[PDB]
Amino acid sequence: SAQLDLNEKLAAQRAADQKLADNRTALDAARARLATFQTAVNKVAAATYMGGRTHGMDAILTAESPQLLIDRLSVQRVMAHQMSTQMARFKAAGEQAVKAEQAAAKSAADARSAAEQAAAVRANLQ
Amino acid sequence: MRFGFLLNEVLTGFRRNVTMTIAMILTTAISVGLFGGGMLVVRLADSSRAIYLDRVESQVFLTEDVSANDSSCDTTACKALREKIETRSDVKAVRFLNRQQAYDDAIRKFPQFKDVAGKDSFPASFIVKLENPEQHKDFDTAMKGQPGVLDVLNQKELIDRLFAVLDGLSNAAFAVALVQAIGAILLIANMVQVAAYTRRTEIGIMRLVGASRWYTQLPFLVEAMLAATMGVGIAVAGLMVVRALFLENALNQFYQANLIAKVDYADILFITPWLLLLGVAMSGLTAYLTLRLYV
Amino acid sequence: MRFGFLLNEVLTGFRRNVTMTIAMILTTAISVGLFGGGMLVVRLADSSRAIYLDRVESQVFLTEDVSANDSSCDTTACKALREKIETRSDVKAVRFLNRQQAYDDAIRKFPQFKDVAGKDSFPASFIVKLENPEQHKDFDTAMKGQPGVLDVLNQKELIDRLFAVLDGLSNAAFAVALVQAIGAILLIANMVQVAAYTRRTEIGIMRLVGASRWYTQLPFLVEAMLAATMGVGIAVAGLMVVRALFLENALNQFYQANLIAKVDYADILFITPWLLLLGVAMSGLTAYLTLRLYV
Amino acid sequence: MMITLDHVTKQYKSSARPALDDINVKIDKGEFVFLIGPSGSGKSTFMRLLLAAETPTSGDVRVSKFHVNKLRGRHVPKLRQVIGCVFQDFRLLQQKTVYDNVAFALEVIGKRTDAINRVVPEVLETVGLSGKANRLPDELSGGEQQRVAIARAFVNRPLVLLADEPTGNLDPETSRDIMDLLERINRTGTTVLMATHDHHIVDSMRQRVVELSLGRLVRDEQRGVYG
Amino acid sequence: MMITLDHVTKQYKSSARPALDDINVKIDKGEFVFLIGPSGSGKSTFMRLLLAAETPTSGDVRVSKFHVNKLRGRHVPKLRQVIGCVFQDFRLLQQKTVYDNVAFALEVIGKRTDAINRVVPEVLETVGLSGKANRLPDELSGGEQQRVAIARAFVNRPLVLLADEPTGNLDPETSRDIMDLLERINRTGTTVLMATHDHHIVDSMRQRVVELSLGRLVRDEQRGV
Ligand SMILES: Nc1ncnc2c1ncn2[C@@H]1O[C@H](COP(=O)(O)OP(=O)(O)O)[C@@H](O)[C@H]1O
Ligand SMILES: Nc1ncnc2c1ncn2[C@@H]1O[C@H](COP(=O)(O)OP(=O)(O)O)[C@@H](O)[C@H]1O
Repeated sequence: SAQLDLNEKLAAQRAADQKLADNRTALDAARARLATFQTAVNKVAAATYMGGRTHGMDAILTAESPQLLIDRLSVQRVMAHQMSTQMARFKAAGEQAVKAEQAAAKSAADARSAAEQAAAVRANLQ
Repeated sequence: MRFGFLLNEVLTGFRRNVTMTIAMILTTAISVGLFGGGMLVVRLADSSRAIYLDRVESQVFLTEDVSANDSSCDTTACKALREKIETRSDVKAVRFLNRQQAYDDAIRKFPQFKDVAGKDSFPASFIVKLENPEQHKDFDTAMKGQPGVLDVLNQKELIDRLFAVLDGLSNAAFAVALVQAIGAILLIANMVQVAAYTRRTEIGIMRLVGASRWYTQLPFLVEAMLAATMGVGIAVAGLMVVRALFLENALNQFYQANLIAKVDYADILFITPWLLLLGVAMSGLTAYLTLRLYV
Repeated sequence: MRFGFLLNEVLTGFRRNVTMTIAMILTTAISVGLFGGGMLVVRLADSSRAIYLDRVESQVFLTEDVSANDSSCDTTACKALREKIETRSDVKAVRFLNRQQAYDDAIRKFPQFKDVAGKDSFPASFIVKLENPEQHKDFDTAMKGQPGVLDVLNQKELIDRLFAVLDGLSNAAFAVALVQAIGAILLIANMVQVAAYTRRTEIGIMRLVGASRWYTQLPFLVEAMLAATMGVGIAVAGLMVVRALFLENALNQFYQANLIAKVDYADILFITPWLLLLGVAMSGLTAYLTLRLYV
Repeated sequence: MMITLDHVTKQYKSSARPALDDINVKIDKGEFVFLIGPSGSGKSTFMRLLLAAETPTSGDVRVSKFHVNKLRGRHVPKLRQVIGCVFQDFRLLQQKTVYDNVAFALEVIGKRTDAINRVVPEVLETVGLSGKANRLPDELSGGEQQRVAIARAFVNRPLVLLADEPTGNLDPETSRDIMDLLERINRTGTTVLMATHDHHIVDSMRQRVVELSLGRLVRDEQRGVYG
Repeated sequence: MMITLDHVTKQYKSSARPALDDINVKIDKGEFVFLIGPSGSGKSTFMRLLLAAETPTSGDVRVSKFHVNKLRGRHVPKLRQVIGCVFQDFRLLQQKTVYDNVAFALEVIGKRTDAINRVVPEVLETVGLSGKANRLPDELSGGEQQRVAIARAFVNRPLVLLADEPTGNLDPETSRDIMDLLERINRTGTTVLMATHDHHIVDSMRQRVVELSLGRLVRDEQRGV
């Protein structure tokens, strides 16, 4: 009876433990992704330094050939588009440090709640 | 007729109105010179486009999902662009530049950016060679926001707003000339009344002697057109001296940068048969209308 | 005496002739507008001198580890790099500018430097002057983009071309403002001549009644002053009219493009009392000199 | 048909007395008719009526060789060659001398150069004050400025050679010769007239004296005197 | 008390008459002095000389107040207020009325306006131009413009009032109608100078006669015709 009321929930307990364990090995992906991303956004102010002088409007302060100044603006306006989308690409990784990372702590708290619940109910046998 | 008599009283009219004629003959030069400078700068504006009008290209920039995934072209979305863009009236040949290829093109164009400059710098380039530069309106209004193409923003029509700042002042010179034009017709139309007080002692005899109406106002009529001809004659010299004094260094520095088609004496003197007839027309028509109403 | 019985005849004086009295206002407005255009481009040069650098200037950067740290130059490496720059005789006005005193002057000269300026805003710069523009090519060769001393910038030798454009157009504006001023001063010089010609009936009466010699020319002076105010009242509006006509292609887009420093209506409006005072002064003096030698 | 005027009417700004009425007066060559009308009333209307300068609102006006009540584009100077009037003032050109001043009316019609110089030694001696032919109009006295003013109207021999108030600011003890040279023009064969308030003087000749008081003719004597 | 000039010449070009080579005239209080002769004697130049718009190259000029031969320009119009004269075209503003044209001088010299507008009908009701003087003088006849011409010289208190070119293009009957108005203003005490050019006037008045012959006195007897 009360001894027999054990094995119906060891499967669920092992499932909860493995769902904690693989998510502990899945939470590292977001911090590895930001560890790949943050180096390209930290000293980009030094990347536009050394007299960058190109901003996508004129491209006329230096000139050697008319053909060679076409891509000084035709690529730089796409660069303006990419630095407009760069903030969105940065926030799409920054939201992962705000959203869907407390689920592991919530699962740990739920596992502790299930552990104390299993300790509470088991007084019928013990 | 007696055309030989007409040359002796014009000097009398000049000497009797020495402190009067000089301001209007000086300002009609500036009035026609504003229009001449505006025509010169619009000719320079649409002649400076010829340094790239012979070499007008275009492009297609495709969405990063099929550029960051593959370096070369091995996807059906890229293979669709081989045929769906080539079915156009203004295509010569398509070229598929990779993200690496166009990235190295941008690097050897200008060593700019370090962290972001790489594979994720910008998507791959599908360069489309344009047939005619005059049909760019159908080019940039024929293709719109479509799946596979993030933008149909051009790359070779884009010098036009860079000289729109020159166009604006070019049309502003025309606007200034047309604003001063109303005063110009006023200052040539009041000449028949501000000079009639000087010649009061001689005008009264033609009203009863039998002189023809076609010959009475002709000494009054000839003064305005000779004034306008010498005004455009001193105005073209004013354009010469402002070109040779205050328009040489910047012109040479931009011609060494070959962004302009350059002007000289012959280019400015090319327009001058039109402006001389325009000036003598706006002199003669106004001087002919003001004599009947004033006198 | 009281101006109430003096204001009632001048409006009739403008009422008798209207085909001549209206022409002067637009001409004086054009003269004042081009002179104020010269004043505003001089003030634009003065403002652009702050954001850009002058013609005796050639700055230099330092090595990345030296510039990214070492705020106090008491150490060996900062003095070594300073002496490396100061090997040549071109050093004249180097300034102790590093990090904390280098953020504020550099965020204003370029807008995108303020983006992500929280981390690694600006390293040490140590901006230095120059005395020989023809002889610093070897200095830029030694201080080139080789590893060590980083890339430099030189605001001359086909770089300061906009300055060479603006001062030349400023001098051209000065010349055309001078010839408009000459035309203006002669037309309001013979203003009183044609006014006394059209009002010659009462002049001998005023000489007959024995009134004071100061009070005889007072209606002509107040017509000159009100004509000057009518000229400047549309001269201060035509600048806004041509701004709203042909400045919307650019407006404030040169601020992000870093071509000009600032543009605003108050900078043009800062010059208005000086130009109106000089306009009424020139009107009054040519009233007085013309009335002195005519009656 | 020679010169006949009648029924002239030109009222300006609703004038109560415009001094133009239905006077069906007839003028003739030979006897010269002089108007003795009141001052400030109507004496300037005769020249502008006869030279088609002030066209009346009513009444057909006829002249000897043309039409006055109707004009066209090119007929407006057609009468003006064969007629001539001299005003009170001199209006001479100070830029030229007296010899060149009388030739100023010769080139304004379009005369050929063969007869331009062929008439100036033929008409200058007909004038009583022939002069030295080099006199400045400003330097010459006020006695001779009016004879040179009527000499220039004489050079073409016009059919009408009237003159309103020929004296001006001239004393009558010297103006008698100027008055007495007019009958040379009268017996040349043309028509002359003068309108001047010059009573007790013109009655010696006892010529045709008329008067227009308020648009009404009060005297039409062919050889009478002042009324 | 003695207002005259002597040996005063201008000599524009001399020639026929160097203005006035020798003059010995005398003007008394209420004196009616004729001036006739030939046309070229230089009458209007002498008329301008008394109002001092012509520069006296010789002699000194003074009319009863002070010597105006060498006076500064601010004191030049300080003598001209008591001087009146008339002309041919009358210098009339056609836009102004009859009362406006005479009150224009009063309001332009500059006085107390309440003492100006009240005295306009006080002295305007002497000539025949009083009555219907609010209308424009263009539609009026030829006999009343001289009233407006002499009114602006009548409104002040004159001493050196003068009458040059008095009749012009005006009838003898209207002249006899205007001599009496021109003479009744002389009964106050202010003299006037008669500067006509007709011999039909000298028998009619029989007053002081001065005649000039090209700068020289043609006739001067100051009595009778
Ligand atoms: N078209 C017109 N407009 C205005 N006034 C006119 C016109 N025609 C005639 N008159 C008037 O008629 C009058 C004729 O007077 P008149 O006896 O000729 O004067 P005067 O003796 O000065 O020549 C003039 O005073 C003139 O003002
Ligand atoms: N500014 C001058 N220049 C030359 N001559 C002058 C000048 N002013 C006046 N005269 C001479 O003086 C004379 C003055 O004549 P005047 O008596 O005024 O004639 P009237 O009495 O008919 O007006 C004129 O004949 C003229 O030649």
